This record gives sequence, C-alpha cells and structure tokens, in this order.
Amino acid sequence: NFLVVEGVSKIYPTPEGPYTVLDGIDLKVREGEFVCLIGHSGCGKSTLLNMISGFNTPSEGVVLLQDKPITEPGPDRMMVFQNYCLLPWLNVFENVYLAVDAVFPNKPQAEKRAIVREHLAMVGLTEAAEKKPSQISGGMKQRVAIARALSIRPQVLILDEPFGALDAITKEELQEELLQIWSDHQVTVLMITHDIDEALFLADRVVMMTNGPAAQIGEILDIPFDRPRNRRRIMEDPKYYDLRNYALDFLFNRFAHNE
Amino acid sequence: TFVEIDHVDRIFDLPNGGRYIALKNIELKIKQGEFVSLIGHSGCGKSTLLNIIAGLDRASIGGVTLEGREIREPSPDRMVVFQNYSLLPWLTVRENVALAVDEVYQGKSKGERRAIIEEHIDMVGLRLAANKRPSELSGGMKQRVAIARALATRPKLLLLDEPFGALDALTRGSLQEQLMKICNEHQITCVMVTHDVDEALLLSDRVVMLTNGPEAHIGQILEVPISRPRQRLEVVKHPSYYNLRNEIIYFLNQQKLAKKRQTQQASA
Amino acid sequence: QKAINNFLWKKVVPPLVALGIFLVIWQLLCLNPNFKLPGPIETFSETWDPFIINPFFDNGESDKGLGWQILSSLGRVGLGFSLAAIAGIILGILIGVNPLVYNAVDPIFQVLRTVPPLAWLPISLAAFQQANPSAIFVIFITSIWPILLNTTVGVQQIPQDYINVAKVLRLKGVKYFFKIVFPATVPYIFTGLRIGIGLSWLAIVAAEMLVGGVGIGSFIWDAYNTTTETNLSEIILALIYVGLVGLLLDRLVGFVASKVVAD
Amino acid sequence: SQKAINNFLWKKVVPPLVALGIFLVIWQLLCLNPNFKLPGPIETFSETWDPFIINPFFDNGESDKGLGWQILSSLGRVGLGFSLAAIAGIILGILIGVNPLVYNAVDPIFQVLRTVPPLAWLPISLAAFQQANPSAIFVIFITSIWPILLNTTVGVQQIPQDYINVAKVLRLKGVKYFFKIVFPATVPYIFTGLRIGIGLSWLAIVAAEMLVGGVGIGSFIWDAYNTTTETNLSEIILALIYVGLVGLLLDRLVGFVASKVVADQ
Repeated sequence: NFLVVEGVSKIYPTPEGPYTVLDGIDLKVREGEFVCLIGHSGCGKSTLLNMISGFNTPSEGVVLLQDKPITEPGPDRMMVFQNYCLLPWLNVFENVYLAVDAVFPNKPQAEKRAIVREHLAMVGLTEAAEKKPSQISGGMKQRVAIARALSIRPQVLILDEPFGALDAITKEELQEELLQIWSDHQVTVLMITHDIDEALFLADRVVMMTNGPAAQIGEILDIPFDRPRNRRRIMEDPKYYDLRNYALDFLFNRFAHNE
Repeated sequence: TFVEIDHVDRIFDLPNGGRYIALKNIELKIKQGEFVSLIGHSGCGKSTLLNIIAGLDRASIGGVTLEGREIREPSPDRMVVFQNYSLLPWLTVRENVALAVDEVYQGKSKGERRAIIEEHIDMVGLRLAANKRPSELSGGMKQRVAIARALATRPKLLLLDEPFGALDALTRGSLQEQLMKICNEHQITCVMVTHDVDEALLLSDRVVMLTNGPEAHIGQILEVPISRPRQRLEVVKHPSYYNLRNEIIYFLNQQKLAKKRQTQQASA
Repeated sequence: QKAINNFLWKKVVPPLVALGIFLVIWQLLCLNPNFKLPGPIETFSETWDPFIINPFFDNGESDKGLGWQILSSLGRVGLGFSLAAIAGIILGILIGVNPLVYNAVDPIFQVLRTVPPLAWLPISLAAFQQANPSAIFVIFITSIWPILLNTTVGVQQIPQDYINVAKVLRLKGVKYFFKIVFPATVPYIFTGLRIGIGLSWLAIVAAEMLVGGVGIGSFIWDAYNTTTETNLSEIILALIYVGLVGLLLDRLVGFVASKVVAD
Repeated sequence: SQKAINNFLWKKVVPPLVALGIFLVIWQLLCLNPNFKLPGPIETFSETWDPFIINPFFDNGESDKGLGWQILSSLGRVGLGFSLAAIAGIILGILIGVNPLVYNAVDPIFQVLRTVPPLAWLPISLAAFQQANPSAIFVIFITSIWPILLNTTVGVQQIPQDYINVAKVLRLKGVKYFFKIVFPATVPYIFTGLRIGIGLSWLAIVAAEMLVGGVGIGSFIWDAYNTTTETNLSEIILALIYVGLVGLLLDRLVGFVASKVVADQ
C-alpha cells in the first residue's frame, strides 16, 4: 500500500459547540491509480486533502503514507491549490525553477536548467518559457502549476479542484494533458472534482462522501473502463449511462441536499 | 410569433480597419411560453446575440421584431441576468428586488409592493437571506436573487446571459432544478446562453446552437421531446435524453475541429 | 470576562511596555551632557500645573493653555474644510460624469494638488490681508483636490455591472443619481475625505506658525524664539497634544466611513 | 504613420490647453476689480519674466541665487535626507512587521508620530542639532519614515495567504523564504508607501526652510513677500507654480520607477 488513511477524524472546538468536520474516514490508495473525491460545499472533502498533505492536524487518528505518519508539508505530497498558486512576479521558467531548486540543494545549475526543460516542455510549455503570470490565460497557468507539482517527482500528487473555474473548450483539453503525463510517471493522484463526467473519465476509484454535521465515505464507486481513454466511445458504452446515473442518483437524492 | 428575430446581423468596424464581422444570418420563431437556449463554442457569439434581444446592442442589419414590433432601447419588459453578479452591495437582498419593482410598478401601491417582493424572494428560494448584505452571501446565492429580480418584474421576456460561469457544477446542478420549479407554473419565455450541454438538454424546450467563426449561422434547431413537468432525477432516465446529449457533443466536436482550421488558416 | 484576561494582553500591555521602555531610554538619553532636549522627568514635571492640569486659563491677549488654542486652530478646520467638502464634491461630481471636462481640467487640478498647503499663504494672505480669513482659505485650498481627485475618480470607476442593470431598467435622471452612482461613490469620498482632514489640519497648524494669532502654531512656535528656563518643556507637550488630536481626526472619519461605507 | 500622435492630440493635449486659456482669462478678467490685490496673468509673467525666467541658476547675492538654485538646493536636502528614511525605514519596517510580538506593541505608538505635522518637529529638531542645515534634513527624515515604516509592516503582514502555502509545501523556510516569497511581495507596498512618503517630504522641505531662512524655495517665497515692491507680488506666484510643477515630478517619478520593478498584479 502506497498510502493508508484509517480511523481518522477532526473536531473543531468552538464556543457554539464542538463541530466535527470529518468522522472516522477509512480508505487505501494503491501505487499507480487515480482517486477522486466528490461532495457538495461543506462536504469536508477539501478539508480531507488538507489533512493528508499536512496543512491540518490529524485528530483521533493519523495518516500512514508509506508506513509512516504525515509530519509536515513537503516536496513529496505537493498539492495543486486553488487560485492557481502562481507567483505573479516570476516568469514561468523561474516559477517552475522555484520548486526544483527548493529541495534539491545538491546538484549544480547544469542539471537544474535541463531537468526543468523535460518537465516543462513535455506539457506543451516551451514557447511561453519566459512569459510572466500576467498575460497567461487562466486555463494555461494551470499547466505550469501541474508542471511544478510533477517536476519534483512527488510520491502523491494531491490536486485541489484544478479546473473549477475554467471553460469547456480548455477543460476538455487539460485531461488529455494528465493521462499521458501521469502514465509516464505512474504517480498516485488524489483530486477533488465537483463536476461529474470528470471523475468518471479520470478517476479509477471514485469515493463520494456525504454532507451534514459530519462526513464519511458514502460510496467507493469504481470505474471499470479501460485505462486508456478517448472520451469518444466512453459515452457510447451503455455501462457509462447507468454508472453516471448512479452518481447523480446518489449525489442529489440522498447524502447532500444543499438547496 | 411572440418573437420574430429575423435577418439579425452585426458587424464591428474595428478601428484598425479589420472590420470584424460576427453575426451573418440568424432566424428564430420563439413562441409563447417556450424556453430557448443558445449553445455555442464560446467564440461564435452568444452574448452579443443575446444583447441584441436585450437591447443593449443594436443590430447593424435588420432588427428584432418582438411581439410584432421593433425594439429600440432596453426596456424593463426584457429584464436580463448578467454573467457578473449584477447585485448592488449597498442594498440588502430584500432591497435589491425592490429596485426593479419600483421601475415597473411605477405607481400602484407601496403597501402592495412590499408583499410582491416578499413572495418573489421565496419561491426562487432564500426566504432567510432576506435582509442580508450581498457581500457575504454564497457565490450561488448571489445569483438566485438576480433571477428573483427579473421574475419579480413580471416581464414578457426573460433573458439569461450565462449566469452559471462562476459556479462549480454542483451548485449549478442544485440551481437548475430551481428554475424548473419556477417555470412550471408561471409564463416564461427565456432565451438563455450557456456552453455546458447538461442544462441545454434539461431546461430548454428547443435548443438552438451556433456555428463558430465569423459565419455564425443558426446551426441545427434541435427539439427535445420531453414532458414539460421536468425533473433532473427522472428526465435523465428518459432513453432519448442520452441520445440527444451525444448529438450536441457531436456537433460541438465538429466546431472544435473547425476552430483548429480557423487557427490553421492564419497561424499554420 | 472574555476580554479582561485574554484581550487585554495584546492591546494595552504591549503598548505600555513598549512606550514605557521608550520613555526610559529617552530618560537615559538626557544623561549625555550635550543632549539639549530635557529628559521626560523635566519635560513632564516642570510643566505640570500651568498647562496639563488646568487648561482654559486665559491670562492675556495671547496666553492660553492647550485649550482655547486647540479649539482655536480646530475651529478653523470646521468653518474651513466644510466648504471644501460641500463645494469639493459637487464640483467633483459635476466634473467626471462626462469624460470630456475630466480631460481638460485633469492636469490642472493635479498640478495644483501637489502644491504644499503652506505655499498658498503668501498669495492668500496678500489678498484677504486679514489673519483669520487668510488662514481659513489655506484650509479651503489645501484639501479640495484630495477630495476632488477622489470623488471624480470614484465616479469614473463605477463598475459596468451597475450601469448595465441601470440601462436595462428605465432608470435615468435624479432617480438614477441617488441609487446607482452617488452611493457607489461614497466609498471613494471617505477615502479622500480622510486624506482631506489630516492634510488640512497639517496646513492650519503650520500656516498658523507664520500668521500668528491664538492656537497651536502660535504656541508650539511662540516660545522657541524666546529662550527661557525649561523653554523646550512646553514645546514637547504641544507636540504630544498635537499628533493625538490629529489622530482623533483620521480615526473619526475612519469611524464614520465604516458606518456609511457601501460594504 | 504619424496619425498616432494626432490620435490623442485632440483628446488629452488640446483640452488642457483650452482649460488653461479659460483659467488665465477668468484670472485676467478678474484683475479688473479694484478690490483684487493680486496681479493679473500678464503682470505676473511680464514683471517677473526678465530676472527670474531668462537666466535661472544665476548667482548675484549672498542668499538670492536666483530661482534655479533655490529649487535644486531644496531637492538636495530631499536627496541627502529621505534617503536615510528610504533605507533605514524599510529595514526597520521589515524587522518589526515580520514579528507580530513587536508590531502589536510599537504600532499603536508609531501611528501617533505619523500624524504629527511635518513642521511640529522643527522646534525640537532645530533645538537639538543647534544648526540650520542639519535640522531641515532631520525634519524630512523623521517625517518620511513613518509613511514608509507604517506602510511596509502592512505589506509584510498582508502577503496573500496562498503565497505562504506555496512556501510550506516546498519546505521553503529561512533566509531563502524571505528573499523568495516575502520581500518581493511587499515591493508594491513599499512604493505605495514612499509615494506618499515623498509628497510629505517635499511638502515639508518647502515649509521647513521658511522658518529657518536659508537657501531654497520657501526661503525665497517668504523673502520675496515682506519686501513690498511693484514686482514683489509676482515671484510669490511664479514660484508657486514651480513648487507645484516640481512637486509633481517627485510624486510622479516614484510612480514611473515603481511601475518598472513592482510585482505586476
């Protein structure tokens, strides 16, 4: 097992009452597969990834990434944030160079100038290697954030909702920039995606969670589709119809009712 | 016809001399009590076309013929819902709706108007956010109030420029069903703009698409054969639903290839 | 109960100790023979009864404490700077609604803006030729552009969202004026009006050092020239009375601004 | 392709010239009522044109030095002074804003010295150094240090919450973190702090050298006011324009420099 979360929760001590944002979740992640998290606003799934990455304090439990507890955020659980997490006063190449030359203070500049090229050009970022994060489009600056996260060879690439504020044209294109990129690196990926038809396309084991005063893994619905995917015959497969209907059936009828 | 958009074309005289042209030929026969949606490749021009009906823009060639008459200037009988939150931060929720009612109910009775706005902020939802400043409301809550303002006007038309752009596709899913409840009973004739196919095959009674490029045609005016009392939790089970949803995806794919050709014409 | 033990040790204890050590180090400074400034013990003890304890002791043509003097250079910021806000916004709004006037008189109301408040005195005082009106005029000229250049900029920064929801409605005229434009400029009036007071009080406490009269400026600089025993003691006291009365004019607008701001 | 100049010629070039014409004419037409002691535009540009415009930087007396020097001399003090504030203000501002233990204590008593008028420090400054020239520099220094010191601590504490998040995940802590996530984030906050810390410096060097005499605009406006003369009233107006005109460059030069190094958005 490349990761384990078992018997962990979190309670916020407040003067208005002890609030539990996460109730004894339990899951395992295999080496070399995606995992996606679903849930309405307040479902606590965003809180969950903050806990694994170390941004929070695991209470009444602890993660066991690679048989060891999570100590602090580091360059092995690099997490792609919301708001594009891009420094606006550094050009793209130096912005990526920030990560590479942050936990590798052992190799000379010779390797640093070349390692970035492999992990920056392979994601379709070579013409804009000197642009600043002021003219880059929103859907285009997420391709440097992903490049930064995978440039340090992370063990688990946690993804907060990356494409939560993008457009359909670019949103569809980005996924093809993850499967091929992830296939070469075979690095476990945990992602939060509110948009069904995106979990059903990328994820290998969708784990939707319930809403309310507490939270817990409602279902572990798994995708049996061929690992290679084209998004042209996936719809044409009848298995995808009832499969997606189950998600919508078990994401609006019960569990979460935001309204 | 309740609306007779015909030969509505718009050409932009770019100062550099390019003279950009967007709309070439558009035909519509929007009837009474019919919901219509504009689905495009985000470059064909949908906000501009909607603006023509809204009146904020004037067609260079031809013109709209709403209810067998020409539209000259924006009117409060064609209230719209903009993409950016069109709320006034210095007025509370119950006061924002009062902004539009005063400009249509110019007279009547003030005592009556208080009841009208109260009932028009409940069916849409809320009922608790009333008297809450529109600066701490949820992102998806700042939009349902905007829809309340337009319906409170009691208009003959209700344009919806894509509102669900800043909303993740879980509050949007929770908000589309709300429109069903609203339009099941009241007389509504929306013309809404979106680029996500799920709502096109869900709220619309006759989805109209648009071809990408400076030659934006009417595409194919597809019709959705589903019973009016729609519900997302049963409509999806309709066998014809998924059949049509592929069709729109099929058409959009063709324009995606065409957009590459448009770039290839100048870039490659 | 929730603030005496917890809130107390971040807002009243840290400053007092920080201020206490500042006074102590100041006390140590006067130990130097060549440090002309008297120590805090001298400046706070040898001038205790005349001024601090009993203000309002008029004893001559110009003999007052830090009272009838603070409320003599502050009364010129009420009589003045009140015509600079009433006649500073209406001209600030009349100019700006049409982006044609605010294209010709922008590089005039901006060059004059960066003119020191106290440089208007020689010509202002050479026209009125009186001590009181000439001082009020400097206030009326020093703080308009900080209001005019903010109200005008505020009007032109009306978001297109508010206009669009106004055009779609049949709203235009006086009705369009008190609901969509002016209330959207109040946030920018109080961020310039705040600059006004503070940049006007600056002018009336410095422009009063030259024209004489009654009020700080005729007290903070009327004893430095006349050297006497413990002369500097009553200058530092004014420098403390100033800077806190001038602090309860930037917070006052800040307090009022937060009560009417558009949020 | 010369139409580019003509494109804005009638937009933001001509109307200002027309604005001056109306202002001068109304000013000129105002100089007809006997109860208007100031001079008309033609007087204040004909009486004072010969000695004060044709040949600036001209030296003929012990403390006149024409008008070109009295504007350069004043800028000298804002150069030698307010440069210590520039370097000794950010250094103290950064070292005090990064630590919330100290800022919570000192800031409440540094916001009082900020609002003290620039000319209220002159009696103490003039009575401390016991000299004229190195007292008009201190008044500048202790007046343009608070607009920078009290506006940098805001920058070092208002760093975007997301920037810090990029630090933690990268194990970027220490000297590297300060130079790579903190200092460049406060650069926009410093320049908006010494943009307002330079107007308050020129605003104080033109008024702090008219109570102590000396050489510089302020010791010339006041000098050329007490000596009543037919030409007296002209300098106080001609110089008043230079002070504004030069006060614009100082307040705009910061913007131009701050527009080429600032963290763009």
